[PDB]
Amino acid sequence: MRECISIHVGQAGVQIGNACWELYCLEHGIQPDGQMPDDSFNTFFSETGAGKHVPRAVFVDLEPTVVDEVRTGTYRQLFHPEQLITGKEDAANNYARGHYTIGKEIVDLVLDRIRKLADLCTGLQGFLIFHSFGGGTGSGFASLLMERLSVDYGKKSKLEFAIYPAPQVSTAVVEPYNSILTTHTTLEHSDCAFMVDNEAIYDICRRNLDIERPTYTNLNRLIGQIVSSITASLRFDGALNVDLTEFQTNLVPYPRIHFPLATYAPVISAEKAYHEQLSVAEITNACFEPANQMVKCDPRHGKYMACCMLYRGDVVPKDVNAAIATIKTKRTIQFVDWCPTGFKVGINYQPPTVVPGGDLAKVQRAVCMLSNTTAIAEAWARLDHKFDLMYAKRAFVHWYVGEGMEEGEFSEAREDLAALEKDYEEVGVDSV
Amino acid sequence: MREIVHLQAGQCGNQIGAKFWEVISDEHGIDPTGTYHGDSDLQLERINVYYNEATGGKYVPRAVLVDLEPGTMDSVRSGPFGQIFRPDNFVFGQSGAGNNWAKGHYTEGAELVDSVLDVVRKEAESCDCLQGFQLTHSLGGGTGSGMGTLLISKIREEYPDRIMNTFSVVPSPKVSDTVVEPYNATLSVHQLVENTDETYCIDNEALYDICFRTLKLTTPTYGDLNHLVSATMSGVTTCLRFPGQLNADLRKLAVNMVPFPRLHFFMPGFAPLTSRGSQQYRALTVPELTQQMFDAKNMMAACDPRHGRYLTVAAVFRGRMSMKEVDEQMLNVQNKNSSYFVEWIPNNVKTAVCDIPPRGLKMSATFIGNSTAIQELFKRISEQFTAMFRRKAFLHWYTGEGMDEMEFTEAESNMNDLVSEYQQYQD
Amino acid sequence: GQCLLYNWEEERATNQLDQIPPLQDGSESYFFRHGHQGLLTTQPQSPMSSST
Amino acid sequence: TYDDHYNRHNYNPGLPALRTWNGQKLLWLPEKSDFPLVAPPTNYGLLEQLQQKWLASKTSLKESIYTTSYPRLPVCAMSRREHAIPV
Ligand SMILES: Nc1nc2c(ncn2[C@@H]2O[C@H](COP(=O)(O)OP(=O)(O)OP(=O)(O)O)[C@@H](O)[C@H]2O)c(=O)[nH]1
Ligand SMILES: Nc1nc2c(ncn2[C@@H]2O[C@H](COP(=O)(O)OP(=O)(O)O)[C@@H](O)[C@H]2O)c(=O)[nH]1
Ligand SMILES: [Mg+2]
Repeated sequence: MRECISIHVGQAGVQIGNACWELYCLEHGIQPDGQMPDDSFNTFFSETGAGKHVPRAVFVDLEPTVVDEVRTGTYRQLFHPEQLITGKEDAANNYARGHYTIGKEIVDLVLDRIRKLADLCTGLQGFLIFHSFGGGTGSGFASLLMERLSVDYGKKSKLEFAIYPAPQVSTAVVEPYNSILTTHTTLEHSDCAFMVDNEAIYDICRRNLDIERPTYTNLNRLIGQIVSSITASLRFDGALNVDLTEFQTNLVPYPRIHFPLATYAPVISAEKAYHEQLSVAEITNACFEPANQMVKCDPRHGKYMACCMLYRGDVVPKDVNAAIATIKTKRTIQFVDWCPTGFKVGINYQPPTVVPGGDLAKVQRAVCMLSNTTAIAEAWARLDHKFDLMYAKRAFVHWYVGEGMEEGEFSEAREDLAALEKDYEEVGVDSV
Repeated sequence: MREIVHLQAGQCGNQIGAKFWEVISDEHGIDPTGTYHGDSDLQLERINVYYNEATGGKYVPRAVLVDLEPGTMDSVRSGPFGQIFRPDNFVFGQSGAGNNWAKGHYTEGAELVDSVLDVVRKEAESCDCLQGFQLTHSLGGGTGSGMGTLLISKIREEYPDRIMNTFSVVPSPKVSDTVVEPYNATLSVHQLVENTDETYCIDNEALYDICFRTLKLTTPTYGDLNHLVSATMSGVTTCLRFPGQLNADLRKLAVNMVPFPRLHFFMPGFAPLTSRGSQQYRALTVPELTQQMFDAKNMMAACDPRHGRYLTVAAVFRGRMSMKEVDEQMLNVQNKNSSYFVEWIPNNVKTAVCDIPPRGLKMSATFIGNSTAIQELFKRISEQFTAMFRRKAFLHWYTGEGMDEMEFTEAESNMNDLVSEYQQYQD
Repeated sequence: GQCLLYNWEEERATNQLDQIPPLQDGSESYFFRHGHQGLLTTQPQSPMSSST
Repeated sequence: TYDDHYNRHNYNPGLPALRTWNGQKLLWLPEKSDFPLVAPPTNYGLLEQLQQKWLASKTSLKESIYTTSYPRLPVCAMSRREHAIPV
């Protein structure tokens, strides 16, 4: 039976895990202690002998504090004590710490736990990995774990949900280094990536949800909504059930092109929802507006390559069809020459549930979009500009060389992502 | 005696297949338990064409349900007619195809086809005189377009004489729900042409047009679409099941309908489509059927027959009627629309009559048509195929499976050669 | 469809023929996912004609 | 914060259930992003655990480890011996 394994690494990974596992327990109806007081429920929660279910996730962080918070929270009796792994010292915004000297102490322990989890599961659909490019742990440990995971399981899909550093705001200063040098792992040992920044979701929450002062949990609930919308087709029934492999094939044209764009709709509050009538046409029109991307880039300056639409609830194929036809009859939205058909529709029946104290209103229907498109080339163009502007003066390099990595890989990484954006320009070229 | 084996693959074929077994269980009067609760004798005389005898007055469908993912097998088991299907008839895989034609046809379908071949051989040996095989699947999936089109290659080698027809679901150009869709179809059409006696190309778009206009339902779900496909599935085989004034079978039309084994693609239609609101106000005669079935808006495929020439036409009538204006209206449509027929085949209309009506309707009719306009749909795939292929996009999924590059070229060469010689038969 | 708009003819024609959710179901699509009962076999309570 | 959100389920009795307008502050006046609940703080058994861990130190606990390790067992905890040979 289909099973997905969660690989949450870093402080961000642990927090998104908190939100997503809260939503999973709620939607399946699981008590926080671990008891059950159509749906599949086996894909995430695994039975034990005493009639108690244990989540299929691994939380790894090189600082013990954030994991200890969950160890002393409400869900202390839900996660397996072996599942959550800690380190005494962190990487502290250093790829070299996260990759070359600190990770190797606990790599084998993490791999043993993952091996046990894979032996418990029968049919593993794939590995969903949550991390961030900025953090030392979230970059380095994810990179080494992914490169070992690739040789351990050659055919298992390895999906990434990653927090990209924002275009303007930053929680640190040395992050362009780590975001640049995690690209080799995320380019060759990956299948699809789901880069998000915090700035765009800040804007979307301020603008539509009316919460003027969002905090991190306001983002984490939205990310949990994203992942539940993704895996609803594994969880429940529907007319058109879709799978991880289904959308990997319908979303990756070339091996170097595996960075779709995340988008969610409708994202509004109760006062909005009570008087605004939500139709499939309106939600699909909102999901295409550039003011509704999770990442800071305008698709109007890029070109769409492929789209996965995931509808859920009281959704009807005919109004989906009218929505898609209306979307296609637009000069403003553009598609490449070699993709005459570029939509994959998946349908689920169970409407999205609501976390108490949340922000989204109770909606009958929901949609999610995963858009592989070329407008994200500018994001790494800005990243390359800032990386060169700092590396030209050899700033902060002594930390890395002292931790024990060599310096030619700096230029190697810069050349790598320059080649990436060159290939994206190649694809953006049209054969007219 | 004259038995029919229904092959069932993929999310598509499993759903309409369950829908098809729902319709014919109603007509023959079986409850979902398995007992015969019909009234007439003629309901139960030739039940053994689809149904296999079981102890205790039970009847089991003689169908083989396959899917590379186990989720649908729980769903069909959880349907209305869910318990009627034999647990051994469920053969299922753990990993889905990913809309990948290559994965279902060579990678993982290879290990499972022996399990499907096992049950079919026992299925074949159970019936005394099998009339042929029947398969419902999707040309745009990964299982039916993939592994299913592989099963066709094996059984045809195993059973040459028997007649097999595919109630396949073609993609529409106006609406699609898969980016890699032209890859599997172009890799599917190359296989059906080689070994298939006649093919009923079903379009999902025209069905939505039908329920919007002809039936004017506000929210027809997929189940209604499967019913109209299920209606056609029973309509073709009715003269086999029941007595008629002039009977027919799957060979009586397949022999009568194809002048050349290459030209085997068909366009199936259903006659009595009237809205629920004005059922009591409807008049039911031969003329209004003929005006209904030959209209292009009634059609279930995405080609306008006015843009092509009708080569051959087969129509099977359901309902106790007599033949005189049944024969006369076929002449009226022939001489009036003389331009829309080809001239080297005189009297190109084939009629067949069965005595029994369906439940709740005194009359039915099913139209099976070979037209030039079916060639237009194939060119629409090639225009989509070449544009994606010229950039070699989405190809490493197929490349990384051990496939070569030339199979994309030969399949393109085949159907281009098909529409080349199909076009010369228009002129 | 008490309001007269957008196929209110058919809506009021089958106002009660289709609307029977027994207060547990909260979605007509989920209730009628299998297919609409009242289609092409109106008053479906007539057996086969025994006349040959 | 984690205790406020995940442990407490945002349990703020003083906060109103819904939001309304404010006139001059052109906003929706209630806002859960500020005005936390400041109830009894984040607590659990660790206080008493540490209190016992250091209270059970200064005792005149002369005794052999044998006698402090092997007491008289309850008659309730004896084995029931379900599976046995004779009738
Ligand atoms: N959306 C979101 N982003 C987060 C969250 N927590 C951390 N981040 C991101 O994570 C980045 C910093 O990495 P951290 O997780 O704090 O540190 P680390 O990954 O463990 O690496 P080290 O600091 O070396 O231990 C910041 O730039 C944030 O953008 C969160 O709860 N939600
Ligand atoms: N008409 C009709 N089409 C269906 C039904 N179920 C699925 N489909 C079509 O099947 C296609 C997807 O098939 P898929 O599951 O990928 O087939 P598989 O990969 O071979 O198992 C979609 O484009 C749907 O339009 C149905 O019940 N009726
Ligand atoms: Mg950290």
